[PDB]
Amino acid sequence: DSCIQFTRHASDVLLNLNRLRSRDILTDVVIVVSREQFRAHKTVLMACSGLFYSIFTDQLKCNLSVINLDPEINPEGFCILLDFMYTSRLNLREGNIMAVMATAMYLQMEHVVDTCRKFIKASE
Amino acid sequence: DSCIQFTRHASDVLLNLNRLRSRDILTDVVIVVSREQFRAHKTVLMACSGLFYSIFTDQLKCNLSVINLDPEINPEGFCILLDFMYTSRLNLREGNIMAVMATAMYLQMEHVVDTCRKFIKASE
Amino acid sequence: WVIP
Amino acid sequence: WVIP
Ligand SMILES: O=C1Cc2cc(Nc3ncnc(Cl)c3Cl)ccc2N1
Ligand SMILES: O=C1Cc2cc(Nc3ncnc(Cl)c3Cl)ccc2N1
Ligand SMILES: [Cl-]
Ligand SMILES: [Cl-]
Repeated sequence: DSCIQFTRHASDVLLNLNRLRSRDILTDVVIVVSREQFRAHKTVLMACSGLFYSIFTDQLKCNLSVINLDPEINPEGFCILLDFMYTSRLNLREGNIMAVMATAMYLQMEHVVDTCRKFIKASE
Repeated sequence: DSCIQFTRHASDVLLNLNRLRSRDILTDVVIVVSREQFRAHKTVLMACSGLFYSIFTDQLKCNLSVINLDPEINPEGFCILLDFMYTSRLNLREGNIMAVMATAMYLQMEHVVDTCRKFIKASE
Repeated sequence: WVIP
Repeated sequence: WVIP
């Protein structure tokens, strides 16, 4: 085509989706990770995660307002990944890298899994 | 903070939101522009437009499944802007620039309004 | 704005 | 990935 492109558009959209999440606007699901609860937009979760994409395209699960994750999933690891989904920024640290990588593997977030593997390999 | 950032994350999210729109997945509103109907995600519309942000933060309008735009709004102009919201690409042409600018003014999409003004000024 |  |  002969379209023009606004470079900062995708980043501006994601910033506004994060502002709606912070103010709890039009969030349509609560993700339960052991004792912890996280409110989010189903569309953003599907856009970032192979696991959520599979869950919310399922004819019965698409209508659930609550999703319970596997008990082995660490709430902090999930929180860090949820923040990444809405911001592009990953808070990866020596003390959380194992939980972040295991959670990214479960959630099917291949680019996160890749950077965790590289950061671990460098420390060995 | 000490976060790492994935450069292509925002663009990848927007690409997946557009794929869900094309397949009509989790769309929660229909925008009526005269005889034409456009299905979309309320969150993406709010993230891109000052007008939709005001409409869907309203305690009564937030629950409507149908929104009717002003009869002066051109459906093609709306279609071009909706495509821009989901892609960052604006199909601006000599034959549509007036309709695109009027629609962007109504929708409160200031960056689109700005490029339309500059393209018009250059043709004068 | 750019030419993509 | 980059240092933002
Ligand atoms: O590592 C990842 C990140 C990811 C996201 C999604 N999301 C989507 N993919 C295709 N079309 C659509 Cl419509 C969506 Cl929402 C699927 C798989 C994976 N894997
Ligand atoms: O030209 C534009 C584009 C635009 C988008 C929005 N959106 C939001 N702004 C602030 N927080 C939130 Cl939560 C959203 Cl969704 C509001 C005004 C405008 N004006
Ligand atoms: Cl990822
Ligand atoms: Cl804009």
